[PDB]
Amino acid sequence: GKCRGLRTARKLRSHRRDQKWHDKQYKKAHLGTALKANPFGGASHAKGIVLEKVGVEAKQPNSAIRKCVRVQLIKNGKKITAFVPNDGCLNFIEENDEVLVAGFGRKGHAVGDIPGVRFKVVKVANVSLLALYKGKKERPR
Amino acid sequence: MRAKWRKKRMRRLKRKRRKMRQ
Amino acid sequence: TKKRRNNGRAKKGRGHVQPIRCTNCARCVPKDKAIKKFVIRNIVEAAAVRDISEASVFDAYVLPKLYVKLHYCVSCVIHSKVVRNRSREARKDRTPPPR
Amino acid sequence: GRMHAPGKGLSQSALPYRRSVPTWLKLTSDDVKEQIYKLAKKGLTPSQIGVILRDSHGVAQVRFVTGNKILRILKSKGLAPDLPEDLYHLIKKAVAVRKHLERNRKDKDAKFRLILIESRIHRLARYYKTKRVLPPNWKYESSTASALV
Amino acid sequence: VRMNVLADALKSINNAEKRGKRQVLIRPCSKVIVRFLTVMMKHGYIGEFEIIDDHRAGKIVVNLTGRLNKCGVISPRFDVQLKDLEKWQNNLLPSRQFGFIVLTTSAGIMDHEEARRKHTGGKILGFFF
Amino acid sequence: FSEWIDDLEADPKGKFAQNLLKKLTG
RNA sequence: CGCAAGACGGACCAGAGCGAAAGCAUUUGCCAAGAAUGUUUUCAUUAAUCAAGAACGAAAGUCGGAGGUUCGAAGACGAUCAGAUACCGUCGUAGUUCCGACCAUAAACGAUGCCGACCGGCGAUGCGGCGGCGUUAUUCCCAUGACCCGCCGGGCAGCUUCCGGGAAACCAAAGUCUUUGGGUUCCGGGGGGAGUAUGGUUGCAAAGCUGAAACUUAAAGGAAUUGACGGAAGGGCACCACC
RNA sequence: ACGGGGAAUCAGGGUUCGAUUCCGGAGAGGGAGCCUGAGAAACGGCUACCACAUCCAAGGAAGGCAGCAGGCGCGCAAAUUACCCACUCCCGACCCGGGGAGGUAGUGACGAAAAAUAACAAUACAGGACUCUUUCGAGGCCCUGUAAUUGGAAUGAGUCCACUUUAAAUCCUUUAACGAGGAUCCAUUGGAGGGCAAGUCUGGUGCCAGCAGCCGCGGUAAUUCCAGCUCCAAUAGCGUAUAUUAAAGUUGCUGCAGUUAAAAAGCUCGUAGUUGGAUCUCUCUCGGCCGAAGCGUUUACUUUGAAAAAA
Repeated sequence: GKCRGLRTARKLRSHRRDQKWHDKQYKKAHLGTALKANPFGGASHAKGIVLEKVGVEAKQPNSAIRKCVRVQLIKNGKKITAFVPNDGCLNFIEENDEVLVAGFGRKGHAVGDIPGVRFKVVKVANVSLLALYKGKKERPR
Repeated sequence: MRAKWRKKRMRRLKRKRRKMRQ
Repeated sequence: TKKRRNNGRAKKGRGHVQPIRCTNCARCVPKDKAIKKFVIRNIVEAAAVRDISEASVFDAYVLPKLYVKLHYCVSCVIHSKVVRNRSREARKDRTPPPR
Repeated sequence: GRMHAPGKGLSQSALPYRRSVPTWLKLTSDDVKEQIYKLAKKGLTPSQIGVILRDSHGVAQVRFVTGNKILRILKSKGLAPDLPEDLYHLIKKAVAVRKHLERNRKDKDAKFRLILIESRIHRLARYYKTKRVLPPNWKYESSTASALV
Repeated sequence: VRMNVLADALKSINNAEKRGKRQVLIRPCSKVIVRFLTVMMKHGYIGEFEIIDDHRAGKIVVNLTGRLNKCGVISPRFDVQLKDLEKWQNNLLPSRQFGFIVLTTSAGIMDHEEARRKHTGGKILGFFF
Repeated sequence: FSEWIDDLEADPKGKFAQNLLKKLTG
């Protein structure tokens, strides 16, 4: 059992502090390896340059080709795969253009069928993918 | 796989690595 | 999950029980876990008893018996039908079969 | 339970409610003191003295006839041993175990029991040192122990 | 070994009350145990009890009236100020209409209501309801 | 009314299963 | 019919005993321990659990020495098989044995830390103690042995129970837990990566202790239920089964 | 990782944040050394070196925006090279001068507060019911909705005067003029299988395109893609990513677990650590109905009092 003594404050606090390191979220948020291995470097978004268009095959139960792009981040030169969300939206992207990329919503985790893809394209050429999708804006010339 | 044979494979790997790094 | 409260043995109050060799397969089985049979059988069969008693030079010689101790392992004891599987409730029963 | 054994024995003396000298006992307090002095001069420890006072002289409890405990009586008269009886007996047992172990060096059980006995010796010595019965410099050694016995 | 003889006493009372027994034997007794039992009695939770005097430490035969739901000890004896008394009441008592937290204060051993009346904190010994 | 009850009993674990079970009462 | 060697102590042998655990079974002697019981003996809080540290620690394995019966990793053959680098068989090295020095690991298990209190019943059994009809032995008296009937104290367990608990299996503890606090140590935080890499430490080695991260993943898993299946057992039926 | 006051969250306990206007510290590209002075190891002072960099007639000279604006660069990420000493205060020799301190405007969907996008009548229409016979029907006697029906009333968004504001100003407030029937002066952002409120309606596609935080939807009748219609959620706002808090009694002090789900060290001993059985119910002096110097062994605890920056 646990120690219940008026002078056990140090032991209880030390035990709590050591046992917190066995929590995956606490260890992730307090070690620095996750922060240093995060391609965004702790940011919410990052700008990158599209290196090529790729088609990632959905996981085994489903069957589709998710259109993604290989982008190299300007901040650190790291290469990542960013999903191009909507349909026909890969047509809005051209090679070697600047894209603003956010996370996929699961904090470094793959989302849905797309295996190993944790980023999604938010902007291409300083215009949001949603504005191009609905015809609100057109690609800069 | 039987866990003890996985342990045996790991130990043989460690011996091979020890031979690697003398 | 636990099938038996005694773990299929009688090792209560000790740490180690000396092993014995199965009479059938020679497998090493703890002496308290092995299934023990004591067979006291007439040294001549019930068929040969008539000829042997008729040919005896004595009158009422009474043939000697044969006292054999068999220590089956669980696999061999189950295969030889010396013991068999029982229902979860009937497993707890410890009275020997009436025979 | 036991300090160094898994036993949980309950056997012990059960003292009666009354704290008075029994009716059968005609011995006065000074007579009991003189008997205690003679027994101590004979070379008997307070446990032994109480045993033979209870067993042959009808003295159920010396404290209820004299008003003092046997060890205190011996200290007051001045013929009490240098070190206490229980510690002396523990040291004697440890010396005996060590003497056995020198001629029987493969007895791991003897080594385990000697460790237990020496732990008991150290606990008793620490207690007696806090109570100032033993000098603060008193220490138990593996060589001078037989001298104290 | 045995520590907190009050804990053992209250555990014995609780286990006897769960079993429906009319009496419980508490041993060893103590001043704290007797004061706690008296505080229990003035509120009508246990009724009369008797102290058997053996010449080493007392025993107590407590008659049990089946009015007791839970008697418990709070170990360690946390020091409680008047401000924290409401939090302790919320934590330990089933309702604000009944149930008492027993504290040892410099004015003696008493329930939390009497501690508020005397305007004193103390160390929490236990609770009963 | 009983339409949801009846279409549920046709396919208890079909596509229209959570919908109909919720539509019964929620 | 003998002789020699080494190994091992059958049956008795038990849900019996002892030991901290590992473990412990021919006789006799010596040696030092030990629990429990008994105690109107003694001390008088001397205690519980414990970082550090220390003793012991199956088997296998590692160094030297002795021995070397059996069995036997490896190995050599012979079989079986589509193939067998296995299962089976004949040999057979290390080892298995003892001595000294290492190693410190096991499903080292009750998969259940230790100390303390309370909470049902019953019949057994081991040790000690107490009481008592009666039987039997020491030729006859008490004592004492062997039984018989009870009681008490610790112990290995068992059965039973709507104590209570629990996801249940089950557990008189795994109960006295939202009516949550007796004391204390160790230790877990979804599954893998992985007890891995790395550093440190220990070891002659084999390895032991400490011990991640990147990455990956929606489940792994526990108990129980219904089916289906089984080269599992037991029953029953049928000339599309047999006699 | 500047610290604190403090902030977010929070049943109780807690968890996280605090560069950031107030207090304290530190620094002025990095180091170091000084002058002056009451006060500086000052940098909108000097002296060097190190890095970077400006002008040069090549001999030399001159640097320090982590002040206010404004550039570059970096990035997901942050505004004007504006006006004024009128306020608040500060400095000076000074009622008078000066202050990018500070104030005022500009940009501003960081956030927070209030708050429009219609209201009311008649007309019939889908209309109900304590209106009534007898359920059948009359339905201006008690209220919604078809509205490309009708009708006048109201008003501010806007434009524009005059004040007022203020150091000129702007804004708000006030006054007048014009200003509303698709009142086209036209509300959006996400969704409609479950979680989770709202369609197994229609067309298209056909494991494709895609959707989908999760479970899953899609392979010719898709309640889930792409659309149209309709519907609901919040609303001048709403979605997304990341971080964080509650949810998490999934860090458990309150308050978790450890037979089999993850887990008690193989086993004892043992120091520190933690924990530890009963017991014990106010006196010498001074100015005659007072006043006290105290050592009663202290500590924890509890209660009171003092002191404790505002925000």
